Amino acid sequence: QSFLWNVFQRVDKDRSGVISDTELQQALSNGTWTPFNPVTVRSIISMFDRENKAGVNFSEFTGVWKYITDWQNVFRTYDRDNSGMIDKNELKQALSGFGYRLSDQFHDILIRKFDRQGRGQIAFDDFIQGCIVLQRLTDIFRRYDTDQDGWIQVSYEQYLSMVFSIV
Amino acid sequence: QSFLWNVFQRVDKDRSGVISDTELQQALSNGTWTPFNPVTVRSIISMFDRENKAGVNFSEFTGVWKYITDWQNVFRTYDRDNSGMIDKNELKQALSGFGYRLSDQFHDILIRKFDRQGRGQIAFDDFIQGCIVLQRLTDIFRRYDTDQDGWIQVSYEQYLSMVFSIV
Ligand code: NA
Ligand code: NA
Ligand code: NA
Ligand code: NA
Ligand code: NA
Ligand code: NA
Repeated sequence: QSFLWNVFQRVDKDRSGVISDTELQQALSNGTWTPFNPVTVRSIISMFDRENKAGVNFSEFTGVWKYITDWQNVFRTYDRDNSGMIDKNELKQALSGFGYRLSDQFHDILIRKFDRQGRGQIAFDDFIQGCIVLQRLTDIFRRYDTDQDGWIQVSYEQYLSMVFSIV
Repeated sequence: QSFLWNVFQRVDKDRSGVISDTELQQALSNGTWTPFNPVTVRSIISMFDRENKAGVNFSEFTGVWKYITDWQNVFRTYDRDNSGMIDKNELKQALSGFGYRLSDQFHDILIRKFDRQGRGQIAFDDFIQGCIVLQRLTDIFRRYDTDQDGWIQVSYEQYLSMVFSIV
């Protein structure tokens, strides 16, 4: 815990015992010399903050640290030329490793939706956000696919509630 | 146009000929003495700005003005006690007037999703945002409901693209 405590003290710049969105963003590198995607930061804090305080305490931060390190290790695996972005094939391999079953064309769609750099590849911070969204959307789809055939049938109002649950 | 020009000059506080999100928000009342929902502001500017400039010029602003006034007139109709919020029954009537076909229970869901004031009713600014979202989601549903029976059948990847189109 000593290592993690030392890291926590450095990130918690106001020394309040709660790391904010701004503090976490400032402590994170996306490997492209631009500020770490604040939407990704918001997602991560929101997932690990158990008390609706717009931040993480030390115990929650240990979760954040492991989460971010785990994502780093995935991205490091697949960014084969260490360019700071992964291409459609590298992304394909990454997501297939997770068990996703997606067509070649979908990988282009995902890159376009989340790549803030406008290069047709995806940087680390944007990759986490895309994956978070993909996981949430896939969890929701799994709930409605009652016979596991890769299709859902939903009414207008089921659909509205489905979209509202994203969130 | 004279009236609209005079209004435009007053809202365009920096006198640049482009009204920003912050300028529009500052010029709008939600009737509850709290700042007008910035998400609603973002939606409205984004819809009327034809040039990706984070704002509206005078001609676009005439559209904004009409849009906001039209919404005001709907809300004024249905806020029968002039309290500044509409209840589930008032909302039901409002949306039915638009031609929406929604169950009584859905109106509770919509209020919960969009009411920032936490009163179980919905204020003007939040009502616009809810309606904007409802219209977009209903347009998307209409695209997929190929036989107009109020149901859709979609594959996993169709569903992902559907959600990605929201936006
Ligand atoms: Na802090
Ligand atoms: Na690369
Ligand atoms: Na199914
Ligand atoms: Na201005
Ligand atoms: Na009322
Ligand atoms: Na149908």
